[PDB]
Amino acid sequence: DTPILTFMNKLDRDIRDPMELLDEVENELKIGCAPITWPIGCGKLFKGVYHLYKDETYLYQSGKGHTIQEVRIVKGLNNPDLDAAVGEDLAQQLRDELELVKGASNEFDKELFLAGEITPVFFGTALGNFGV
Amino acid sequence: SRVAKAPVVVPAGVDVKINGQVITIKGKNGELTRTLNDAVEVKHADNTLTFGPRDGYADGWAQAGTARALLNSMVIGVTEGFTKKLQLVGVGYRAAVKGNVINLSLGFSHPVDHQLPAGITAECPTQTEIVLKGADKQVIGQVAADLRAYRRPEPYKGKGVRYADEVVRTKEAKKK
Amino acid sequence: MALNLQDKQAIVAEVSEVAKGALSAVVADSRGVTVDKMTELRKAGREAGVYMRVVRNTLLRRAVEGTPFECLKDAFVGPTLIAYSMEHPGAAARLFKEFAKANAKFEVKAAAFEGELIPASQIDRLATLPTYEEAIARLMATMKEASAGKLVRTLAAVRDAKE
Amino acid sequence: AKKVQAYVKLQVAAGMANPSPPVGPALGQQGVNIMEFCKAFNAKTDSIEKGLPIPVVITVYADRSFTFVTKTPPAAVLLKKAAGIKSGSGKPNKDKVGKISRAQLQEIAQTKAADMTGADIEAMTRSIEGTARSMGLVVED
Amino acid sequence: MKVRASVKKLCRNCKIVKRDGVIRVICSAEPKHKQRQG
RNA sequence: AGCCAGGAUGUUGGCUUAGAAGCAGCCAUCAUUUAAAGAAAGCGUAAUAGCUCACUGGUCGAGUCGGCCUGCGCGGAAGA
Ligand SMILES: [Mg+2]
Ligand SMILES: [Mg+2]
Ligand SMILES: [Mg+2]
Ligand SMILES: [Mg+2]
Ligand SMILES: [Mg+2]
Ligand SMILES: [Mg+2]
Ligand SMILES: [Mg+2]
Ligand SMILES: [Mg+2]
Ligand SMILES: [Mg+2]
Ligand SMILES: [Mg+2]
Ligand SMILES: [Mg+2]
Repeated sequence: DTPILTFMNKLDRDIRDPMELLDEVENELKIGCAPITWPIGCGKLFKGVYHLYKDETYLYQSGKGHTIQEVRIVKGLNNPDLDAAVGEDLAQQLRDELELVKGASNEFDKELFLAGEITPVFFGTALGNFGV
Repeated sequence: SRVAKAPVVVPAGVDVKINGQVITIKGKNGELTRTLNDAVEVKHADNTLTFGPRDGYADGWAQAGTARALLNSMVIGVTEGFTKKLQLVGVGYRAAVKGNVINLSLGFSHPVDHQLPAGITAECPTQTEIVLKGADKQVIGQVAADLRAYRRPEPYKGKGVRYADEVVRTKEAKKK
Repeated sequence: MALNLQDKQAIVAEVSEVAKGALSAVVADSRGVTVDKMTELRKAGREAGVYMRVVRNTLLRRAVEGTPFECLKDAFVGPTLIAYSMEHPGAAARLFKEFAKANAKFEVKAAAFEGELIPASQIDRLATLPTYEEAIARLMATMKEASAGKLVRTLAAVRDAKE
Repeated sequence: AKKVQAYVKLQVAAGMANPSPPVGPALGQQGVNIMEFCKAFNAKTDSIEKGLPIPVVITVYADRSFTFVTKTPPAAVLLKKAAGIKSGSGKPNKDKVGKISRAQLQEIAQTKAADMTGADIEAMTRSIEGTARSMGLVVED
Repeated sequence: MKVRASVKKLCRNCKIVKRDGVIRVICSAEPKHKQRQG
């Protein structure tokens, strides 16, 4: 009955739909998904992750994987600086996906996590040292 | 011959302004449009346009049929307008439009920003579809070509800018 | 194929299927599948057989110039695409319904069933013929006369009269 | 009837149902369970007799297992138990090997009453006629 | 493409056109059938 | 010529067949379902394949097809 944290590695790479990634984790691993962060773009378009519970956006910088990059936050989820820093196009897809996410996922519950029934899912990149 | 010997029927609405060897058609939409001809003689009259050769020209007919078709597509040009549509394929692609200049992301180290020409506009109903209407058939066809060009469809996975009328062969890599 | 000779042939035969014919159905067939043949020929296994044909001969110029076997009002019955259905043996009944319930399942358009020969005229699918050898519809038709039409009105007050 | 959705046919004989070496992970890999291919089969297989080849549709949706509507066997294998040789062709038309007649193969064409494209009970005769000539069998009609 | 001195259509989807002063084969199915100098 | 349709069933044919259910294979190519449909054209399959071709119907509505005898041209054709 050991608890599981989930880390979605390799956001530097062109990946699958993180929605679909949640299905594969719930369906095939028989365990609930509770997103904590959410990727904004992937591959050449990875811009960072929006934290769902802190409501802010940590901005990914390319190739600082050897040390820890400068923590660069954009506060609001509708902050027009998220549009400026990420492009308003990608910024809306963040907003859209987040809508769908809330209707098909889970709030992180500490009790169910310790019971091994939901996993806190973090999206990141261990190579870029971002999300760790 | 044939296509040439066919009618053209100027739909009630188009101006049809035949000034010697210069035909200008305007209607509903479309900034007019006015091309030229040569060995073909065109004749208005009634509710149509007739196209025929012209003694002394062996180009005749052939030049006349292309006249027809052209002129033909010019009517319809300002009438119904003209089609388009391209879809992007492959993770991390997607297009924008933000005025009359389309912004493209295609896995280079830079966006592309292609700027639409005169009488032709386009929208991105989806991150991954460009639909561009216009009057000048000869021009949409171009801007399509020109766009698709930034990243023609590779024949292994299919990534790149397709039309929809696409066919994408796609084949397997050499055995091991 | 062949020329003028092959022409006449298909007709005289196809049109003798209208002269010596028990029945006649004209069905336009846009999007005609082979399942199509797999049907009127399946409904031929244990309910019909070779007593029926349906040669798509909207050759018109053929099937039509070749109805001097007397098939008037069929110039009107020569529009667009059609698949002539002609009967030789057996009753004229069942064959009609087959298409009636085929095309209504989608199975290609039915040309709104433009109607055909035997009575000789236009369009309006009726059900005269198929009600035969089911004369139990004349058993139920008598409506017991004195009794069934009785226990329905002479005896319907009580179950609906104590208001 | 519709068209395509899921169906195949790869067996050897009803004598040994749901084999492993002959087919195995090849008898079905799309929605068919390799072990569940010995329940709905023998429910009617062992119900009549085993021996003759029996292919069948594989109607598969997404509801766990699968449903196969069986029908008739190959009229070509009916020459190893009800005609002659254990084989078939081998040496086709280089010598008059086997020979059947009009008499035989009659009740063999009669069994397939729901599997014959010929309402004419007589026309559906020359159909299996070839099914006993695809190895070099003369006919003594 | 092939620059043979004899071009020849090979497949059934192979066309044969003259663009500029030069005969070419244009095959829609197979690109190995693409040809110039004919 | 386009464009609209269709292209099955005995028959998953048996077969030197590991497995072969039209197409590396063998030999066979016969008979039905019908307007046409080949155990046969193509892509290419773990094997089914999925999707498309000869051949027939529909639309359109006047020509269209390939050899022959001849005149004149094109490619083939790189050098200090
Ligand atoms: Mg990859
Ligand atoms: Mg004809
Ligand atoms: Mg050039
Ligand atoms: Mg034609
Ligand atoms: Mg076709
Ligand atoms: Mg096989
Ligand atoms: Mg074989
Ligand atoms: Mg094969
Ligand atoms: Mg015929
Ligand atoms: Mg043809
Ligand atoms: Mg010469």
